[PDB]
Amino acid sequence: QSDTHIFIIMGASGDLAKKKIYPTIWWLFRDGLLPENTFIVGYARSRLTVADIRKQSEPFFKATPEEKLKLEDFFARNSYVAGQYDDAASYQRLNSHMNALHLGSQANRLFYLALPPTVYEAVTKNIHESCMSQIGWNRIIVEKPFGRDLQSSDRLSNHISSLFREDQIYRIDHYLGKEMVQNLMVLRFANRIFGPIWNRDNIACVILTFKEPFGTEGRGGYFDEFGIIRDVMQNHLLQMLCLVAMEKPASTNSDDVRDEKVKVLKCISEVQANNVVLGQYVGNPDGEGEATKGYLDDPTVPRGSTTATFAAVVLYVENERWDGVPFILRCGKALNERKAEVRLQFHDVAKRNELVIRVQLNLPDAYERLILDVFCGSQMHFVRSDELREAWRIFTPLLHQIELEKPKPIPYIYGSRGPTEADELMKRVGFQ
Amino acid sequence: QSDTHIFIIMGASGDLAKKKIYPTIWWLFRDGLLPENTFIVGYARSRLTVADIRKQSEPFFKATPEEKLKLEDFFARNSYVAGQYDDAASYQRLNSHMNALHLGSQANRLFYLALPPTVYEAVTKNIHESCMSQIGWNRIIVEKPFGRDLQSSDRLSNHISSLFREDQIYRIDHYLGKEMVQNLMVLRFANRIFGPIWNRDNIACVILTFKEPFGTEGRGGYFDEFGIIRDVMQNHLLQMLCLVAMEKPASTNSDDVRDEKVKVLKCISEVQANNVVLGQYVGNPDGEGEATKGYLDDPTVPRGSTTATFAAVVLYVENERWDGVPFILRCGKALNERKAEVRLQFHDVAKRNELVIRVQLNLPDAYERLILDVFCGSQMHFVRSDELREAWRIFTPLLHQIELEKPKPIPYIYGSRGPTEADELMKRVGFQ
Ligand SMILES: NC(=O)c1ccc[n+]([C@@H]2O[C@H](COP(=O)([O-])OP(=O)(O)OC[C@H]3O[C@@H](n4cnc5c(N)ncnc54)[C@H](OP(=O)(O)O)[C@@H]3O)[C@@H](O)[C@H]2O)c1
Ligand SMILES: NC(=O)c1ccc[n+]([C@@H]2O[C@H](COP(=O)([O-])OP(=O)(O)OC[C@H]3O[C@@H](n4cnc5c(N)ncnc54)[C@H](OP(=O)(O)O)[C@@H]3O)[C@@H](O)[C@H]2O)c1
Repeated sequence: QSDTHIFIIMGASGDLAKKKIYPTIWWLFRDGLLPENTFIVGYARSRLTVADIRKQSEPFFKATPEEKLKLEDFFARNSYVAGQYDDAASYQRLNSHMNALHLGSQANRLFYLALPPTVYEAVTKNIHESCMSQIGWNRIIVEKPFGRDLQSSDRLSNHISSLFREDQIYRIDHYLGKEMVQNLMVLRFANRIFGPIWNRDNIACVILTFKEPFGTEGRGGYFDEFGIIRDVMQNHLLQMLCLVAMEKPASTNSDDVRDEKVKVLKCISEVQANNVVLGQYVGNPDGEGEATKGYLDDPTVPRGSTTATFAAVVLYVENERWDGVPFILRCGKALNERKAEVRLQFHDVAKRNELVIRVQLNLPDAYERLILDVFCGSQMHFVRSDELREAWRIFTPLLHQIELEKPKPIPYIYGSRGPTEADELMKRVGFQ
Repeated sequence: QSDTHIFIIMGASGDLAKKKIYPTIWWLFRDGLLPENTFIVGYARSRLTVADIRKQSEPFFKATPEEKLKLEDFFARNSYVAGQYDDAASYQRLNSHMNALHLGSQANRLFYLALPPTVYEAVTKNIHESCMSQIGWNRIIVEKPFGRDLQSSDRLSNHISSLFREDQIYRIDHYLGKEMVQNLMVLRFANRIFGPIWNRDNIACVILTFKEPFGTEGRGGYFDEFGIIRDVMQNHLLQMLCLVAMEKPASTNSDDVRDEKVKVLKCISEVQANNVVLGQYVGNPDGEGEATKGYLDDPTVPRGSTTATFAAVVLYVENERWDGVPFILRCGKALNERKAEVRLQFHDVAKRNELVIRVQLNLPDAYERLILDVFCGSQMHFVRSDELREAWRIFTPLLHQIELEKPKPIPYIYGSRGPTEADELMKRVGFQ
């Protein structure tokens, strides 16, 4: 709405802030992609100075001796306010500090919640009553996990959206590769191109694959609280299912395409376990390196974890365009290849023919694109509240059943394609 | 029309007969793919016996000691009649010999003209008056070159079709790889699928590529009489252009799809040299093997040959479906890869996006499929007389101009992608 922007990093002392957030805003400022008049303000309980943040974060900056002038300018635009996350006086100090900056009373404010969502309820409250700009826009960036089921997500989201409009809520998701956004871009373009062809008349089966050849790598502890369905399927694979199956949007506005994605989701009924194959990866005896260790051989994984690191799930969009057309979401860690593709198999009328939309994967690198998008106000690659609600609805009964009965996942060897029962499922619903 | 078939190999003493024809009919008979009651009769001037043909041709049979019983049966069904190609008495001897075979008076007769087309006029005449079956069908297989320009091809074809109906004429073309027919099959299937999408509205440019990484390999002598346009472009690339651009056929009959191919061809006007880039390959100094030798370093190439071994040509289908959409035919010998693909570039509305139809290339192996097709009467992968006429019309003025002015082709290094002027042409008509 003007030229002056303030970038508040709530929880600036943390791991995401030090390893990713500060480096990428460095890279955007260095390449001249931030607005010219930008200030960066960190906020957390620990009593730090900008010197401390620089000391602990510049190792990740890829700072070269050529750049040490723009780097000094960048840190000149940096400040840090210490305070508690539910202390009114602390937010008063933060707000008045922002107001003291050059043109701060009327600058746009971008709050990025580098904080465990367990504190979100407090932060979003205090921001709402203490730190929002009266003239500039106010955009919050929330971070995963967007709850862990329909009920928890519903509670958190209903809280956040009772304080901010949907065009102020940016739910960012950026942990699956530097090309994460190009995926969705080319899928949208393919939907626009092949729209007339993507019917139940030509397509017999659609599959959506996310394979990674590496394991949890000494961090199975974190992953174990969530599982492969919450990690990849409920968020990303389901988004690209939407992009494939959606109708033509009314325009190219973010909210028209998001309307169409939500319409697609509202046609998918809840998945039962008979259409689900879960798997856990064991160590490769003959391989070397991390391939020798399995999932339970990760020290951070609790003994007896039935958490699935691989899942194959069958969903159905139930409308006139798609009916009985199976959408097979297959994903897993510690597999044979690093592939993220979408294959559509065609009704033979003559070996079955399929159209493959693959995203070659080894300027902005998806995360940088999302920050720039919140700066520009483009909400397209951010999940909407109703979209998120529908995703959780689709997957919550299954997740509850898994947590309740704890079915032992099928073992598969590190570097394999996964359980053969997943191939069994695909064949059972009709594939080849 | 019955169970008894006679396979007459006119010119059985030749190179195609010994190295390819006899081996593949061996392979079809061995795998039980020929009709149970089949006889093989060779015919040529040289006074041979079946023992001679076996001696000189079984090296190419891949004959294994397990198979030496079906092999003796196969050669038991073999006979050889010697005679002249314009001697009435010789064809009388051939015809009466066929009549003497078991059920020969009423067997289907399949004449395969393993002969330089310079004699075709005689052979097709005498067959027509001496050796056609009165009860069974009579199918002739003619061989390249189907003339060298519109006039010569027109003369030869008008002669052959004044003696045989079009459903008796099988113009076979089978020298570009064991997967030559799968190419056209998947292209037809793609036309059927993406029909509604393939418009001037979505497509900005279509390219059709035939690259080979090997040179002429000590046989530039033969190739030099024809050139890369007659060798690859006027026949194969143009056929697959037709398969891409055609309307939906009235049915799946061979003649309906061939009607649509001819309709496409009748919309392409003659190509002038300003849309043509010709190239000749020179030896790679730093490479090794045959890559050190160029085209003129082939001993069988006459000194000073301006024959092009690479060509990039732009054609336009002129109808409502395609208008100003450039079809770029690019092909050459001694290049960087062995690739045969069709790329369709799309109108961006956002780097340009293209749909790639590639044919993976390293049961029947295309040649075997064509022989089986003539046995079954499927004319689909054989060029029709009007289709051939249109191809020659499109390319004859350019070929005449090349033969008349002898433009020196652009040199390109063995293993290169070819002349940069071809990239210039593609860019000039709009590509990236
Ligand atoms: N794949 C994923 O889903 C994924 C990956 C990475 C990050 N994330 C999300 O990104 C966010 C960043 O977390 P992080 O891993 O970077 O670091 P973090 O250590 O979780 O949190 C950073 C800051 O949060 C404050 N904090 C942490 N736990 C707290 C608590 N129980 N009560 C109050 N304050 C607390 C501390 O600030 P002070 O002590 O200085 O006050 C700490 O420096 C989280 O929301 C996390 O879920 C998600
Ligand atoms: N890429 C291509 O375009 C390509 C590749 C291979 C073959 N072909 C075609 O396939 C056919 C087979 O030819 P080929 O290479 O296998 O062998 P060929 O040596 O050309 O001819 C085979 C037989 O033809 C007879 N013959 C040859 N020249 C003759 C002449 N001037 N007058 C009369 N009879 C003659 C001889 O029979 P006798 O002496 O025993 O009577 C000879 O054994 C030709 O039509 C050729 O164009 C095309």
